[PDB]
Amino acid sequence: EFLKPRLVDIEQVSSTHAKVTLEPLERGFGHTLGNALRRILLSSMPGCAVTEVEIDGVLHEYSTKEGVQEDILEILLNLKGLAVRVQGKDEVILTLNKSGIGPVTAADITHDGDVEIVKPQHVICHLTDENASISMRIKVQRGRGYVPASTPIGRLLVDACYSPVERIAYNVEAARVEQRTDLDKLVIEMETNGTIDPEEAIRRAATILAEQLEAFVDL
Amino acid sequence: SVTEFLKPRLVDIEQVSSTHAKVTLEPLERGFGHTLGNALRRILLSSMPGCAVTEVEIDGVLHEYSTKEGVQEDILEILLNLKGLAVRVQGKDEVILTLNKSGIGPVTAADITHDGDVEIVKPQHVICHLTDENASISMRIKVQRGRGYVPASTRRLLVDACYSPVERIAYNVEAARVEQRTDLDKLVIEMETNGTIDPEEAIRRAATILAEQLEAFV
Amino acid sequence: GASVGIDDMVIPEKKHEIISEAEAEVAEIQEQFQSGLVTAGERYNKVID
Amino acid sequence: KPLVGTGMERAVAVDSGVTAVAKRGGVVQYVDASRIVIKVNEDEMYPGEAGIDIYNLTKYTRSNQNTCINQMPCVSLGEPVERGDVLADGPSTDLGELAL
Amino acid sequence: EIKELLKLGDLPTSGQIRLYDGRTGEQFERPVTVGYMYMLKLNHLVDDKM
Amino acid sequence: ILSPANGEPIIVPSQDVVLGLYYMTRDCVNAKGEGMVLTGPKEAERLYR
Repeated sequence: EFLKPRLVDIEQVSSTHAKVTLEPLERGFGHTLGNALRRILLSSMPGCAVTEVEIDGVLHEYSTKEGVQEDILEILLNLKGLAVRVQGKDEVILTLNKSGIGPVTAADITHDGDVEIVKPQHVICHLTDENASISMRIKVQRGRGYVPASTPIGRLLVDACYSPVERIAYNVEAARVEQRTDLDKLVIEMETNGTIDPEEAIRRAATILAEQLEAFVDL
Repeated sequence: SVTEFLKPRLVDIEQVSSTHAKVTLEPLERGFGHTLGNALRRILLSSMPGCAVTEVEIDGVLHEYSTKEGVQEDILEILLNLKGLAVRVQGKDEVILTLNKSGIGPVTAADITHDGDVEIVKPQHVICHLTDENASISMRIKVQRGRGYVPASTRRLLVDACYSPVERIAYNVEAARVEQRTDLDKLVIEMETNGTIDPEEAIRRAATILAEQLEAFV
Repeated sequence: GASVGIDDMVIPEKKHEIISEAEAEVAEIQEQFQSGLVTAGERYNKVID
Repeated sequence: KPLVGTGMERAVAVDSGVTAVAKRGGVVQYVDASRIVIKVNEDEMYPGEAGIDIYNLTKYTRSNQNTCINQMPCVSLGEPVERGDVLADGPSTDLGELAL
Repeated sequence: EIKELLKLGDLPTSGQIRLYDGRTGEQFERPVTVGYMYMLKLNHLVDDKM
Repeated sequence: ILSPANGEPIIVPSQDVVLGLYYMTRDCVNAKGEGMVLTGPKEAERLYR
């Protein structure tokens, strides 16, 4: 005599924030289900992040470049927060060629159709000289979790973060006009970087929870 | 790698008694010992189908706070002894049982008549004590099939119902070590029941109860 | 969830009037010392008490 | 930067020799991570052999306590600056304050 | 003045808000003091002392 | 576990343990679930959790 929850509302107010609503939920199941979904969402979710940056002329990260206002370390910290989404590939190499006075954004990347930049307003660096030019090779691979670089000369390694979500907040409230009174409603408000679908994240979290609970089912 | 997680391969059970068990799973991912320990703890403590005594009817007792002749203790101790009486009831919704005894001696659970398809898991469990030879006790208990715990203040002597077949559950997360990875967990489940079902069967029932709620997604 | 705050350390409502009576007693002792009835050491001891 | 400060952080950041304080005011001509070129206005220019100011920033090097001291620029192209304003933020310095 | 600055925003005047547990998920029984403190890292690291 | 100087124990609990055991073993005149008969400590732990 248990009612299974369904996806009755997937609200998308912005590209980063979204709302997921689970209407049929009994008393007591909503809190533990929201807590388990929040733990799986904040624990392990697959994503794509920058791992290796190779710039022509730059030898190590503790140096500068003639014409760039920022240092190499500031360029790597700006490239660490680059939100990117790969459709069906594991590893891809991005190319960024820019010359002249002007800010260098994510829209100046000569990329193919399999990869997509979700935020072209991300400023990488600034060029202050007309004779200055940059040509970097951004290596992006798919992972899970937080893998630092501590685990060629011009090759620079950065700490990759495969965490597409940033903040998960759920809320349990009383149900609707449905005649059974003790039903509860779970509303999950997630904050991502725009590279993950919310419904696909909920399906993956429930699949991870079911594949972890299968050992308790078998016993 | 990107979608593969570690499964618990070292499962050992330590049977302390017939109702006390100690289940240990090893290994698990970093943080998976609490999202699986707390989720099974909230289900087994609040959502478990079972049967318990709900109402009792005694002709000599008309109030909740009164005294009775021929008995050793008061009525609240009789209600507390009736709270701990675990009864196994078949597919019927509810039945009415009566208890009659005349004479001295402890009134155990075996003195209740077998009218119906119900079972008593502990016939040696006592209910009340009689001291006078010319005294008698006549109660009409009423069991019902419910789920979880409902107090008497939420709802004729009011008796608290314990539909959950468990009595105490407390998980503990330890550290597990692999030759490659270190940040892992070790879930230790310690659970006791009242003698109605197997604790392993209770863990399996909680696992299938949590598994039925996710079939719309998986 | 025990925590310290600025509302946990309460101020007594009778502190200001006790400070007022103490300052009035110090002013009375100083006025008695200015007339020449008590010495400086007895004045200091009465102020301390 | 500290959200709860005092106001003496700018005195520590200016009076110490960790920042690049502009000697003469003017307009910033060339901004770079290693050098800052300042075009001095005609009000403070010398009457003979008028020129510009060049500030070579102290990059990653070793201090006495085996730590890294580094100066990062804080000005932009074509920004008017005055005499006494900072041009580069040294170690534990955020826009002319003390950021420990 | 800190009370007026807290009334300028959407924050309570007492400075104490209720928090939920991350491991279990239940609310704490008492509100805790949540805010921002300027922290510092001293030159006493553990890799230079082991 | 006993000091050889005077015989007093040295395994006395510190501030967090005595704070937790002081907060747990207290009472107020009106709370949720006051005035109900319990059959044991396991029912108390079940009602608390």
